Amino acid sequence: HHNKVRTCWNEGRPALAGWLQLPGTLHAEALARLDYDAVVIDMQHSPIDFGQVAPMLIAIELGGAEPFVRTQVNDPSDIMKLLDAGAYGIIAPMVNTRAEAQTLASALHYSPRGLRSFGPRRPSLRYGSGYLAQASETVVGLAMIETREALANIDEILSVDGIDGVFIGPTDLALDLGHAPLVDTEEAEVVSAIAHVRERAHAAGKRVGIFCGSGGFARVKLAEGFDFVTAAPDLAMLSAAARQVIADARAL
Amino acid sequence: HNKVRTCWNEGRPALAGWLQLPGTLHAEALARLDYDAVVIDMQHSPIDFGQVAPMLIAIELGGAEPFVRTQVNDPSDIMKLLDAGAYGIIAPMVNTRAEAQTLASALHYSPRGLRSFGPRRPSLRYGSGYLAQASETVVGLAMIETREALANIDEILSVDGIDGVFIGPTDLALDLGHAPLVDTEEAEVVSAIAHVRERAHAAGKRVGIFCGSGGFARVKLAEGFDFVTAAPDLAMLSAAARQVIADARAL
Ligand SMILES: [Br-]
Ligand SMILES: [K+]
Ligand SMILES: [K+]
Ligand SMILES: [K+]
Ligand SMILES: [Mn+2]
Ligand SMILES: [Mn+2]
Ligand SMILES: [Mn+2]
Repeated sequence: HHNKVRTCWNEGRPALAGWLQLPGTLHAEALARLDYDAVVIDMQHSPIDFGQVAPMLIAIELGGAEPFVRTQVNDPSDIMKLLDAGAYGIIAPMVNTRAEAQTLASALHYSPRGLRSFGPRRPSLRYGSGYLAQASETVVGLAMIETREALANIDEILSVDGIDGVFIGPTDLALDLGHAPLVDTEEAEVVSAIAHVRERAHAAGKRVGIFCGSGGFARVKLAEGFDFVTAAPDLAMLSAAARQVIADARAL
Repeated sequence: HNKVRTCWNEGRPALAGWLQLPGTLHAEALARLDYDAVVIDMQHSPIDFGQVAPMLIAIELGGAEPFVRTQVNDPSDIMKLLDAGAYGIIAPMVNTRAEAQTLASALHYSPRGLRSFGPRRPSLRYGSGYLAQASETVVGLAMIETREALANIDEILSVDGIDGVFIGPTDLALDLGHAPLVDTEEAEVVSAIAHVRERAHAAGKRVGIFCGSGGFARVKLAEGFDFVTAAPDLAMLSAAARQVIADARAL
């Protein structure tokens, strides 16, 4: 009866999360059983719809990691249905202003703190009778920062009480800032932008996460003091594994 | 043409992928790599018929030959998969001549076999001239994974209508009384594997093998295996994730 990422935080440690773009329950469970604190299901840059995400949330919870979802859009009703289906973390794209951050916050809390609609099918089963007492704590919410405008409005975004923090998408930020969308970009303007966001978030007493294409990049970000680090998409890890298997098999 | 049969016709073996995770995106992604075929496992996986059908499309688009390892050597199940554009069949637990003939039956139209005619997806690939070339378009391998199959290898290899045999080394090791470890070094198992290969080659038939690693597969290819699989998606993904976590946590 605790959110595994909040459990990390409450002991002053970061969380490490997986990242799924392939639908299905078997790899979800299997990866959740690894040394991940959470597994994010990507519903934006994937073919995963609601019908496919629902059983995946169950698998992840059984494997023993906190089920997260990066949604397709910052839409309150979408987020509500996922929370009611047992998503216990939400990463919302394209949060560029304070109003949009407030929109995210509105979906995560019941009245009076937000406007979340009441019908917690799966959380009521996990947390039982004492759910509603602690409902806000059970969920982690992060606003994605991935545009020049978000960067400009970082302080007003972090002013919003009902979100835990922000989540950096480095590749989308590189592309928005006029650069190539490299995996794990180290383009200097982007490195500076990210460093800045991390500072402002910590200064405001908020959490800061970041998407990572690799183990090596995650290690750096963890060393830099990021609170929530994802590494690495299941599809990318599998393709690179298969390429290496083939190279080894066809070698002289 | 069937890409695996093309390999064989040009004197070279085939390397194949191996899928136990349902879905089309990784099926297409892995098919675009330097695999000649990708096998969809329908036995030791949650992949049902509804899930396999779009995956065969995805593999074909990516440009490998879609193969299936069926749940069972059942003719009507195989016929429905061929009709859905499985162009390779690996049937488990083929232990006798009789069972190998049952496999053959499913792969060829009368008078050579008793395949029912209704080739939804192959007729789209091959057009109106499909029937005259249908047998060629499909590859059929009988699995050798028991002591019984080992004993009856020559009688199994005698059957017209199958291209050869596919060794299931973990099941074979288990049935021989050893641990079901992939890419095993256990001497009795290694010897049985070499024996089946020798018998198949002497009978002018093809031999495949399931591999857990590229390093093992390189050896199998060097030994003359016609059809080498390496390595299951779930196994590879799991090892990749474990290494990423170790690298991130500086373990
Ligand atoms: Br394996
Ligand atoms: K659906
Ligand atoms: K875990
Ligand atoms: K290919
Ligand atoms: Mn984006
Ligand atoms: Mn087997
Ligand atoms: Mn078996």
